[PDB]
Amino acid sequence: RHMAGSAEDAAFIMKNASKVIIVPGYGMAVAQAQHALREMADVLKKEGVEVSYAIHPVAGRMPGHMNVLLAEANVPYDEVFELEEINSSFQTADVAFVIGANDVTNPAAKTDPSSPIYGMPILDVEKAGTVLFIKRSMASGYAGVENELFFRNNTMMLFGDAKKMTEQIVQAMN
Amino acid sequence: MKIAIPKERRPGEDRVAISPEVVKKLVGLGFEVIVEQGAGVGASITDDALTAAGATIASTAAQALSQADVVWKVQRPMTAEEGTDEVALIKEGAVLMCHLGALTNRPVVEALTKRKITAYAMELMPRISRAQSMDILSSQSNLAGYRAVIDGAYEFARAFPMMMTAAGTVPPARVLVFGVGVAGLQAIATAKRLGAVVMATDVRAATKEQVESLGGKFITEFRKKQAEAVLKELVKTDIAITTALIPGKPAPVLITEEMVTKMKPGSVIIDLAVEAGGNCPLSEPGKIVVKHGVKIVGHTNVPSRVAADASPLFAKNLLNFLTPHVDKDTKTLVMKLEDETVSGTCVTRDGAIVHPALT
Amino acid sequence: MKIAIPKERRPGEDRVAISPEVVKKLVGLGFEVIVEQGAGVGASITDDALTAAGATIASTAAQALSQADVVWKVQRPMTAEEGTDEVALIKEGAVLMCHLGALTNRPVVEALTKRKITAYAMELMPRISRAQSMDILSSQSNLAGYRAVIDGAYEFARAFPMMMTAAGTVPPARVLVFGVGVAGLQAIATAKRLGAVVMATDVRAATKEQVESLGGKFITVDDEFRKKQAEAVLKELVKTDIAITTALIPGKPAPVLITEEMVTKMKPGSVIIDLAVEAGGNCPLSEPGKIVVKHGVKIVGHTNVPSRVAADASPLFAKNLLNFLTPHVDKDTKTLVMKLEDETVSGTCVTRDGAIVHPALTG
Ligand SMILES: NC(=O)C1=CN([C@@H]2O[C@H](COP(=O)(O)OP(=O)(O)OC[C@H]3O[C@@H](n4cnc5c(N)ncnc54)[C@H](OP(=O)(O)O)[C@@H]3O)[C@@H](O)[C@H]2O)C=CC1
Ligand SMILES: NC(=O)c1ccc[n+]([C@@H]2O[C@H](COP(=O)([O-])OP(=O)(O)OC[C@H]3O[C@@H](n4cnc5c(N)ncnc54)[C@H](O)[C@@H]3O)[C@@H](O)[C@H]2O)c1
Ligand SMILES: NC(=O)c1ccc[n+]([C@@H]2O[C@H](COP(=O)([O-])OP(=O)(O)OC[C@H]3O[C@@H](n4cnc5c(N)ncnc54)[C@H](O)[C@@H]3O)[C@@H](O)[C@H]2O)c1
Ligand SMILES: OC[C@H]1O[C@@](CO)(O[C@H]2O[C@H](CO)[C@@H](O)[C@H](O)[C@H]2O)[C@@H](O)[C@@H]1O
Ligand SMILES: OC[C@H]1O[C@@](CO)(O[C@H]2O[C@H](CO)[C@@H](O)[C@H](O)[C@H]2O)[C@@H](O)[C@@H]1O
Ligand code: NA
Repeated sequence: RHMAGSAEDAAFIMKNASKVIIVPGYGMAVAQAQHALREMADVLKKEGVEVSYAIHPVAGRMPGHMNVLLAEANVPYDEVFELEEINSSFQTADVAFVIGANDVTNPAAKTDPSSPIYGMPILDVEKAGTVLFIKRSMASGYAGVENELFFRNNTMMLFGDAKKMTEQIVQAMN
Repeated sequence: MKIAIPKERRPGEDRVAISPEVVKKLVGLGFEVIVEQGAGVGASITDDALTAAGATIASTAAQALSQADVVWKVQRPMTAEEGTDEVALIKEGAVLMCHLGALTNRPVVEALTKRKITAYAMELMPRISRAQSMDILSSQSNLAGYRAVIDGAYEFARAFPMMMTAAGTVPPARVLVFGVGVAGLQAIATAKRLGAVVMATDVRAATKEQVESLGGKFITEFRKKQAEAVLKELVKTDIAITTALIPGKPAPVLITEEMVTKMKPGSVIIDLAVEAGGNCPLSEPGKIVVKHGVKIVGHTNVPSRVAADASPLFAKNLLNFLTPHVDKDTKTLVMKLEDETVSGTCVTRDGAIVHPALT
Repeated sequence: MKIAIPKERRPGEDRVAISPEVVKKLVGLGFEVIVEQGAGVGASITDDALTAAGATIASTAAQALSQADVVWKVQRPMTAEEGTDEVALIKEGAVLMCHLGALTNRPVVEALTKRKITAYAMELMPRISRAQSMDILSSQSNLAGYRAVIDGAYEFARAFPMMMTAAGTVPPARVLVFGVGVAGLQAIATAKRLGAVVMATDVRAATKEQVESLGGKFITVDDEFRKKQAEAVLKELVKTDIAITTALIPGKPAPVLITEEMVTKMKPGSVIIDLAVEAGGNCPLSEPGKIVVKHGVKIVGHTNVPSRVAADASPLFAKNLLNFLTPHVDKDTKTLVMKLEDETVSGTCVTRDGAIVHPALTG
């Protein structure tokens, strides 16, 4: 059905990429991976890799939820961008590291008017060379709607805990 | 096609219903922006700022309005029974967008209806998803949450963070947030990012996970012990921020006098629900009350205390709820009557009261 | 050994010069502590907080000073001129430890001398690596750099952090802190905690590597040169939302960092916080003890900033005095004797047993 990978596979994919766009969601918050995340972001940046974080207006469970934690993790406000400045990029980025996020990436909300998120803007992640999702199960988010992206020829899943996984990827890269 | 934003006359209001960005977005959609001089000075937005975006400037709530096709305001207009008549300033049959406290203010709803106007009660936005873009309740109650801490911190002697100093160690401040909502969460967050040992409590234990996700720490006949486990925490708390608000009803009591007496002196309580009763019977709307060694801060119109940031938001909340309807090219409005939002918003249109709840 | 701490009487002083933790230590050193009713009731230190530590409570200052050999206070005593003569309460020939503000208050130095009162001016602790646990200046101008930011945000009409929301993205404040001293350093800390974007500047460049280490950025050159620098500072003050000034100079007037010229060039709603206000302030419009609005900017210049953090500062003022008097206490004969060879008792003492032993303006 869906492609699944391991922390060893993400390491390779990202240690060799050019541009990468980290998409943080409620998941990372729930896991408190702001640090594993930024930690990693550095390793990438040390390999000459381009990194930037994409923040969906409602990613998280409160306005600016991804922000506090990303700041708390000491993340450069010039590497953090908002939906209307970032989307225009994905289609020029080798990877779309989506950690702990779902609804904010669902393309359904641009399509079938029946879906509970229809009308809401989203981050065109499915435009990046290869897309990665770092959640635990195959469950959905708040909208509880299945994400059509999990089953694409450029989508690999990286099952695990937002933090425990990023830690194993940083680990693998080193 | 004129869209006009007056100036806030309700006492204490410092927010405006517009921004320079919003102007261009409206201007682009074939609109004529009109705002009465210095209608946003309280929100750090100057006439110059507007006029550069494309807005023209009026001299009176009146001379701003006259033939205003659609009007933008933050707080419901004033009936004459209040000493000023703004409703009667709105060209009969225009479109009013603002927060009308609709369900509570019948008197004002009819004043609009009599001038045959379509009023869109923004505080009734549908709890959907596409709508989150146009929610005024959460964009304002968000900053409120931030402010609660900033204001609670101000009224507190001791510093928040834990500091390392040759004179020893300065321990952190212990914050406790009641009700984990948009407001509450922001409280928790900023409180913690400041260095406090934040800890929340809510009746919906579905929040324990949201709280925890903010570095917070949730607290846990049922209330015989729950309402008690709280005591053990409140007794060692420096800031007590309460934000529980259940609409059309007096806010529920979270902190009773009996409790403020059992608290540590010097402590402070922010009662954001001060207006709807206050989660603490001692909180008086408007100023700070001191009792049992505790300061019980109960300000009013807290978003106005962030009036500068809260405004450009409250504007978008509108600009959003609006543009879908500014018909493609015909250059008019077109309120899709079936459109979930509109049929949840509008309380009275060209004639009489349309909302269900009013009938 | 009768030690006594009295309640501060100068207007706008909430700090006390004692903590319960300390009374507990002082009795340890073999002292008898005495505080006057709710002396730190403004520092959230309750009397029965102290009776528990061991200190005795006195109904009046006059009584809680009568038989005291050493006397601990926060601010310089009141002369008979000023109003109520406190000096006359200290036992002739006795020890006074407190922030004398000696270098600019002879009237108090003279009126003390005449009582054979030996007074140590704590604000004169020498800047030595080993004296740090006894420097009141730092253990106060620190809480001050904190409060600066707090009162700075409280008078600010926006929110500090960056928040990407459904209603648009709320941007961060942009602080600018002139003076990277003890307070300036904390100003930066507290500022970034709130998610703001910090900018700082200082003459002593040893500062830079410190600013960057907390997260901020140092206003630098692109490569007489004196103004090529001062110019850039403006390039940033136009963007600034809050300006925290803490630049001081030991001795007299506070330097000027923000000329009313520049205030006029700031964004409407900006807020300036002058900590040097009681020395003219690094900004002329900083009228002391009041916010002042001009050119659409708030010039916030509160007085005695440390008191604004009473509860926290006091415990630290009382731990400083302790770290200074503890050495000079023989352990077993439970008696005290201020050293002399101790650089500490040297550059701090302004008058002893009748004469002005200090080389300030009497050496
Ligand atoms: N932020 C705001 O202002 C608010 C937004 N909302 C709504 O909430 C939604 C936001 O979406 P988005 O932020 O993408 O969140 P989602 O609701 O899409 O959830 C994201 C994912 O996190 C995963 N997750 C949870 N914990 C962990 C963990 N420890 N490790 C790894 N993965 C984890 C989940 O799956 P799994 O179990 O598979 O791991 C889940 O699918 C939208 O529908 C939005 O409108 C609601 C209120 C407020
Ligand atoms: N679309 C849905 O599935 C759906 C439906 C209904 C409600 N909601 C939720 O409604 C929430 C409400 O907003 P808010 O918190 O900004 O506004 P509010 O005025 O409802 O906030 C009051 C809050 O404090 C808490 N609280 C503490 N004591 C309480 C009491 N006695 N009664 C009621 N609440 C009490 C609540 O959790 C509540 O959110 C949002 O955060 C949203 O997620 C979602
Ligand atoms: N007792 C001790 O051992 C002790 C205690 C604390 C700090 N220190 C040291 O003292 C220094 C800091 O100062 P402080 O707080 O003690 O003294 P202070 O109050 O004099 O310091 C504030 C700062 O103002 C700056 N300044 C003055 N005029 C200026 C101008 N025109 N433009 C730009 N900057 C200007 C200085 O560079 C100075 O660091 C640091 O180098 C620190 O490490 C020593
Ligand atoms: O410390 C609170 C904060 O409020 C002010 C306002 O003038 O002080 C008031 O509240 C104090 C209690 O916290 C009182 O001790 C003080 O007398 C009263 O004026 C500020 O000075 C202070 O920062
Ligand atoms: O944003 C400023 C902040 O200061 C307070 C303090 O009470 O208000 C003062 O400053 C306002 C100007 O911004 C005045 O309009 C107001 O009357 C004055 O008290 C807070 O209310 C406000 O959040
Ligand atoms: Na801001």
